[PDB]
Amino acid sequence: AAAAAAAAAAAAAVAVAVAVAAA
Amino acid sequence: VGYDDIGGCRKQMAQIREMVELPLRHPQLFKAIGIKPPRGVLMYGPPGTGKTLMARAVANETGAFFFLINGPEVMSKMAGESESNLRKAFEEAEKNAPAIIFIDEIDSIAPKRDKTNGEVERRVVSQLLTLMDGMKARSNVVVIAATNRPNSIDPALRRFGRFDREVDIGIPDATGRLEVLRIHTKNMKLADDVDLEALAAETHGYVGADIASLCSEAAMQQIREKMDLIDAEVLDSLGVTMDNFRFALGNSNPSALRETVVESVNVTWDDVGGLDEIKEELKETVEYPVLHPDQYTKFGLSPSKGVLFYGPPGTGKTLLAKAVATEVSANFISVKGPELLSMWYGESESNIRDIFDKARAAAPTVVFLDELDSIAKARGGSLGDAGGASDRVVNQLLTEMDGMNAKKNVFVIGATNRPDQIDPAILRPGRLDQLIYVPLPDENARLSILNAQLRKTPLEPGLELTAIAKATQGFSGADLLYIVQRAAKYAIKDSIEAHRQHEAEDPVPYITKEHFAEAMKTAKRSVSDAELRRYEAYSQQMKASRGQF
Amino acid sequence: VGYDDIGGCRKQMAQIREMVELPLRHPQLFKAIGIKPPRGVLMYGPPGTGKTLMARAVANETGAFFFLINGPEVMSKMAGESESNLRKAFEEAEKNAPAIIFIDEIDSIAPKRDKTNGEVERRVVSQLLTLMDGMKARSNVVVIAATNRPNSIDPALRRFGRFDREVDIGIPDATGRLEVLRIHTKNMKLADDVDLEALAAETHGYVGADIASLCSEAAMQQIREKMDLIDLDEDEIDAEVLDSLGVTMDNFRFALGNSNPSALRETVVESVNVTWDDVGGLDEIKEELKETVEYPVLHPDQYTKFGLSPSKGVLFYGPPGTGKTLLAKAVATEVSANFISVKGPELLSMWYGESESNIRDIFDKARAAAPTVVFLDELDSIAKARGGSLGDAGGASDRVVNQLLTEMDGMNAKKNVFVIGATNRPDQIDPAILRPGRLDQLIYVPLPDENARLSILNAQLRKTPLEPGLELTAIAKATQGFSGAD
Amino acid sequence: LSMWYGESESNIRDIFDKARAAAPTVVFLDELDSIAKARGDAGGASDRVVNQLLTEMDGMNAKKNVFVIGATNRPDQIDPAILRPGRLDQLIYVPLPDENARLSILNAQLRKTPLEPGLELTAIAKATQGFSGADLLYIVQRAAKYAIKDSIEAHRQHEAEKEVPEVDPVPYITKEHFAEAMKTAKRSVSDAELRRYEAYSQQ
Amino acid sequence: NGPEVMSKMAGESESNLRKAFEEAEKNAPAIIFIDEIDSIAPKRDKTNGEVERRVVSQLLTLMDGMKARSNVVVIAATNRPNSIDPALRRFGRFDREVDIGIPDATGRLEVLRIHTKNMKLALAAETHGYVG
Amino acid sequence: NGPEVMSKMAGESESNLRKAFEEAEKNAPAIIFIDEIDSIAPKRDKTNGEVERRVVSQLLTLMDGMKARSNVVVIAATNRPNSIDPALRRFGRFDREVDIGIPDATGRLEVLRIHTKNMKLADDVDLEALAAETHGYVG
Amino acid sequence: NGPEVMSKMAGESESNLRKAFEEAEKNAPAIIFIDEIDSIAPKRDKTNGEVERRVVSQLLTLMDGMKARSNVVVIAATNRPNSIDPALRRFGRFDREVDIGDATGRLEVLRIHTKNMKLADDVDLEALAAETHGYVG
Amino acid sequence: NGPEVMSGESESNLRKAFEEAEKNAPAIIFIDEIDSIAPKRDVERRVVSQLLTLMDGMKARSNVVVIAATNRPNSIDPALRRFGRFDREVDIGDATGRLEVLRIHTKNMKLADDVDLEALAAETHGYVG
Ligand SMILES: [Mg+2]
Ligand SMILES: [Mg+2]
Ligand SMILES: [Mg+2]
Ligand SMILES: [Mg+2]
Repeated sequence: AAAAAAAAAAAAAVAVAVAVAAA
Repeated sequence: VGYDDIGGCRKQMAQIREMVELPLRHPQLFKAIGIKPPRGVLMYGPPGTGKTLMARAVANETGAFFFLINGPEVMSKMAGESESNLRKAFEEAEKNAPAIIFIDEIDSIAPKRDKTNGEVERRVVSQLLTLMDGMKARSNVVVIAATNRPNSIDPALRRFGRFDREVDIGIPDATGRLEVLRIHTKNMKLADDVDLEALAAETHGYVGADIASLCSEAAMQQIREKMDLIDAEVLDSLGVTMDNFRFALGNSNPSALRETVVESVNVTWDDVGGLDEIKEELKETVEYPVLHPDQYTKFGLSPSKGVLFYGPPGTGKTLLAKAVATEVSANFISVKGPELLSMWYGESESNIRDIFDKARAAAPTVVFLDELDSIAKARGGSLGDAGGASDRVVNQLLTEMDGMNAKKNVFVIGATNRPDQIDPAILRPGRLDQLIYVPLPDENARLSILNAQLRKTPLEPGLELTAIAKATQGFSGADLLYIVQRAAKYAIKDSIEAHRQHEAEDPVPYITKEHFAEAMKTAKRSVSDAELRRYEAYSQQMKASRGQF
Repeated sequence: VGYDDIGGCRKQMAQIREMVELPLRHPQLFKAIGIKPPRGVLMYGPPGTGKTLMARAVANETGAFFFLINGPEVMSKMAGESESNLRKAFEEAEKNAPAIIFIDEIDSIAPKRDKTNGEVERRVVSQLLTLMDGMKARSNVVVIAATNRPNSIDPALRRFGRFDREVDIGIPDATGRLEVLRIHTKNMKLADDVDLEALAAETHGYVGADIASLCSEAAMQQIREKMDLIDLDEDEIDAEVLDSLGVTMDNFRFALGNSNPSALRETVVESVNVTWDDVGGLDEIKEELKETVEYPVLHPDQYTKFGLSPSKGVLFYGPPGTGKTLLAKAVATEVSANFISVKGPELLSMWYGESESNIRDIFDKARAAAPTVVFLDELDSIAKARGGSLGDAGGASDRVVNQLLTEMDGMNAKKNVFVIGATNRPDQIDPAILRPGRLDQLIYVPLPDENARLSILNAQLRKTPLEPGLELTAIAKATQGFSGAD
Repeated sequence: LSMWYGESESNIRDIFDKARAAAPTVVFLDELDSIAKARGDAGGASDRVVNQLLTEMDGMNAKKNVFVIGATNRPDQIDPAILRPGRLDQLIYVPLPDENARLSILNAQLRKTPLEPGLELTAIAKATQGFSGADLLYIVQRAAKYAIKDSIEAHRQHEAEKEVPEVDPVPYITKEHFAEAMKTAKRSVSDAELRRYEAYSQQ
Repeated sequence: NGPEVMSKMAGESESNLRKAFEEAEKNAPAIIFIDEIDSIAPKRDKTNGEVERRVVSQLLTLMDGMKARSNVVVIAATNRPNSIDPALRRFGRFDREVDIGIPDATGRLEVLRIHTKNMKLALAAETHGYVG
Repeated sequence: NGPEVMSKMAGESESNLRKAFEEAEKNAPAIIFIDEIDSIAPKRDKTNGEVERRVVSQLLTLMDGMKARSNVVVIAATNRPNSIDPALRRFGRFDREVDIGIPDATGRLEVLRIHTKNMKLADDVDLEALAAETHGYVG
Repeated sequence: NGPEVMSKMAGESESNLRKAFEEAEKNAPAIIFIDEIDSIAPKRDKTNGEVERRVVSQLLTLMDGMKARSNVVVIAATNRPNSIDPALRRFGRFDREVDIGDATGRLEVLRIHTKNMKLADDVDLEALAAETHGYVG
Repeated sequence: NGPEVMSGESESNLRKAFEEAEKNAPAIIFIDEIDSIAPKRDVERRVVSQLLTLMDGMKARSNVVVIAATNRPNSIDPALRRFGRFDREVDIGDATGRLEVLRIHTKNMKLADDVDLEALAAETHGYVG
């Protein structure tokens, strides 16, 4: 007989950065 | 258990009762009219409202067969065992007799089928779909389901023929809370001093099991009270008292807001010296909608909710917020200025949504925006930004405070010493409508605040605070606090040096007038004249905007 | 290990003892009053407070059946087997006797079920939710849980019936610290000159798992001393020395001066060596600072008898090179409160909102291990006047200074945290942070006078050989406007 | 909007698919200054969302009858790509509501509110010469609150002599409630903030 | 039924599908109706298994192997038409699709009449988005 | 080793740690040595992915829980200690954090003398002088 | 290859690197050329994905540790050598750094690239070595 | 074709196809819809690396060429567009060919007696294939 198996590895996220303006 | 045990819901109980009884008690009428009713029902709502309790009541009162399916009990390791389990369950339910199928925590078996990535769960949900409708799908067996996240179900499973009717077991009102209290106090012996109607009126956000928790706490206090003194003499004459219920109410909070419980702070309206008119204004702003609903709807107008404190720093805005938090029946949600921001994308708006959803769920509620200029500032001013995350946040606040909402009782209190930096879209009526200026105290206010801070301190009998109030001219509340602190510190220094001198081989039971006199030398005006001029100009500009009146 | 080995939290101990023992010891009371007791507890607090220790004590003392569930112990490869393990655990607990279920580190198998995306965690969480509170839920079994962060738990589990009440096992106090020290020094061989009340006083932010570390370090120092004095004894240690080991006060003092609270291990400052005699002049400021930092900590009783809360903040301003940072070092060296030092632009980050997160973290570390002195060197960077800049870097400076504003004085719990500020341009600090309640007293440090200059010269020349005939008064007269740096 | 990659645009796809399925529909986008931002760095996910909205709006024809309603407070930060012809042509300006408009708003808000028969609302309109609808809501709410205060004090007094009929002396909103309520009305738009809208309309 | 084609024994699902389709073909020019093709069309990327590979490949081989004399046709019903394996959509297996769209007002009246023709009666202009 | 404990399937990192500790404590007093503990002990509250949190919790439970250990010693090695869960840097798990940093002139001289014990040098080479010129050279 | 071995699965890229090193050490003394390490060495501070840090740690453990390498050498390649772990630029892992950036070399490359074809008799390579002054090779 | 290469067997399929085309004769391989196999790279990485090391490993005695068709010209690897594999691309940017396609398709039916396919080729403008 056969059998199943579960697997959950990872995902992908998004970050936000701040910049500085010298006019 | 039975239908008498369930309380706080009438329409939903009626719907479930009719859909479960008429199909299996008066079927001749259904063929006489011609059309069968809905065959599946989905109970949804916040946790701890009575879903599984309702299912147990249906299983108890109804004489039909009952089959219960917990969330993940269906699926096992062997290939095709999950679908085999569902097929076996449905076949045994249909074969023996008319039966009620109840699947507990359906959201653990029916993902949306578009965001899921597994294989077995997709086959399971397709098996459920094809088993509920189709050729030889279902014959004289009704299906029940319970969930806490209705949006986490594939829409294909929520159509007519699978789950036709959705019943919303929501938060009870005051009458529902009273009914639940009466139900849960039916077995315990109770003293005569109780006033259940006022107690229910005080539990301003409790739901279902929370009331039971309150009752259990109020009971436990008595057992721990009538045990220090130790027989049948104690086993009888228990008599749960009203003070026990008040104590248990004082500690417990609604389960929804258990995440964001504010740390305990103790102040009182007597503590907030001065600002008497503003205090009374806040009382009548916050208490009238909650304490007098019927007359409010008599006029047919909604309440006015928003309020903003603005003024020089160290004048008592946060102190007023603390007083409202500690001495008002409504629930309190303390939110800092930048505490809600997050590094990720869109998480700040998610946190804001969660906070406001928690607030309006357990209404009435008060949300205190501390230093509102941190997260609600002018739009488009920032040239170099982080993708305009702040602009999106202020837009989210704008939509959430006044938009496509249910107009539930949720009051927002904003405190900021900088009012010109707030965008005009927030200062509009409907979000933060009344702007309260909290100016520098006057002489009588200075005496009042000085007494309020010194209400706990022991002073000389001949000491008078009138001279201190008169001497200070441009001072604020924090400066008078500093004067008091300096006097107390010098008194402590005198006490410790006298104690050392005595121990060399209550000398200072009070704080002398000399201590205040020589602690006032270092006193200073915290608020310079520039800020006073700026705030006065802001107030005069606000008044000047109005005209022809 | 019994119930007489968990000291520091008597209230929480009795609170758990109530529902774990009384409904089994005297079941008549609850049937007499008509209501069942709670059957769910969630123990939370910072790591190293006694949660697992209390679970061990409950297991050893109660006669009921005990079942231990580790957090990630349940996972299996096949789909639907973790829940099978949970079923086996709960069915055994219900089938055998009135049992107690202890779930250690429950935050790893109970997320919010809404932010996570894996299928197995959602399904196991639903299984637990149904097992604790569903149809025919539970028969006389009490469930105990322990976690280091309670906010990362499913709200559906933090409800009556599932987790009835949450006990807060937090940082002990002087009495609790003394109790822990007494408990941990009851089986070891102490000397006759050891006293614990002073030792429990001088230890400030120790969470109770650090007291055992202190005792072990003292024992290790004792053995090291007695193995340095005696030969290494490779073959077999002589029995006579074992008859007398003892532990003197000096061992405990040395170990105390080395160890630090586990909560402040990340922010440990390098050991600089300055003393009150190293800083010349500024005698009035030195005594004022010493009292302002010592009176609230050692003598709280008088402050509560006067019904007023102690003063916290203090700012130093003046020309550069006068002793502000030197005073900070002197405070950090031989003062008893914990010290957290940050440079000016040190808590800034590239990410959006992370600077405020860092401020929150450092102030939480300061409030946890109170009393604590937070030194902000060069305040002008992190607390610049807000709204002045017509341009902006996204308005981050305004948000960070606002966070500072409402973290030093806002909707928070008053506690003994003192903030020392040091700047050389006070005019460009926002007035909102200079008011009393945040930075109470603003101290000026002028250029030294003749006597101050002489004292400074003597303070710098403590360990310098000089001619017997050298006189420093002429040096003091010659300068007439110098600073300590000159 | 969501942190994960793709989920955001997937949500736009799902909402517009649901909207198109139940055709005809009216998709109301309130506060467009969060989606339709100027393109002008944060990963560019905002650009991806805007591109998804534009590509998912181009599949609109006479069939499927999907009418999109926009609503913004600051129209200058709306990306011109949405404003160009053939995408969303018609744009309409809502101004501050003349004296007849002021009377209409006042009468429309007091429809289900008992009022004095001998009360005229033209005076209030003539007095407020720069107000907005939100201000009218606030003024009527203040009047209602003062009426509620009078009712509650009257009931308290009634109980006072009862200890030692009509629920309150006057359920109607008396004139004096208005006449005293006028001391807290603030005009919430500045003429400077209106000049920019006037310039935009001229544009 | 899509999710009913698997079995307990190792590879016995393949025999089940084979015997089902051969019985459907050999008997007569029958009609076969396949439920929830989306359950057997996850785009080939989100599978990460072996039973799906064998059963889908068997279905492809058997669908391709259809003689003209069979005179048997299959009718598919998918609620997610964009989530279909393009390998199944190629010409010679599944070439003609039908966009079952939303009915008009007249269609809504027709369905209303159809459903109400079996009840004791004592709408198609306000009902707009209703479907089926 | 750090990354060598986790595997493709869900629930083997914890199983691997369980088997490792069980083997270590099965027979004799044992020493455990974890290379690059920072690779399998990330600071919670700042990392995503549930497997990382679960393996961290399993490590915490293994090293200090009910019936924590029986005569077993654990050693770790890292370059970034601050990027470790504070629950791991507590007494009973990691109680003595020794700082093996850069040597001084005497230590560098010792390192030079030990490394040149098998290599054949010339009589004119002096180690005492050579060690002094090096300042930052470590190991 | 850099991008080839990196994957989204948890505990697979590390397994790939371990399998590669085991294969290299199994047969005979060999040369491992791992190209574009800068894509799989983000300095462990500027990165946010845990897989990158995990593979970095796996590389460090493979190159140095208990019985790390037994008669096998590794070669790397990158365009920006700065964006690599300081732990990787240590002795025992990448102890040698080689700068591979002229007219004579360009002429030699021209000669060796036209060795297998008879071009002509009047083609002068000096103009080619002088005109193609910006060719990498 | 593009997505017909998957089922570690995509690399075996690529090696099988290349060794089959190299073993028989100097021939031509047609790889239609390369945008599924090459996802522009910024098991897909493994199959792109396999196609790179298999396209590069063709010597003079192989004498095989490859032809590849695509729809969009931007989602292709520059490592696939590097010198050595794909450098000579054509830009295929009418009524006569439309008449040819018409005469190819409709010549296998009992058509009519009064048809002029020139008008059907002229009035049809944008159809293809
Ligand atoms: Mg339930
Ligand atoms: Mg405040
Ligand atoms: Mg523990
Ligand atoms: Mg300095």
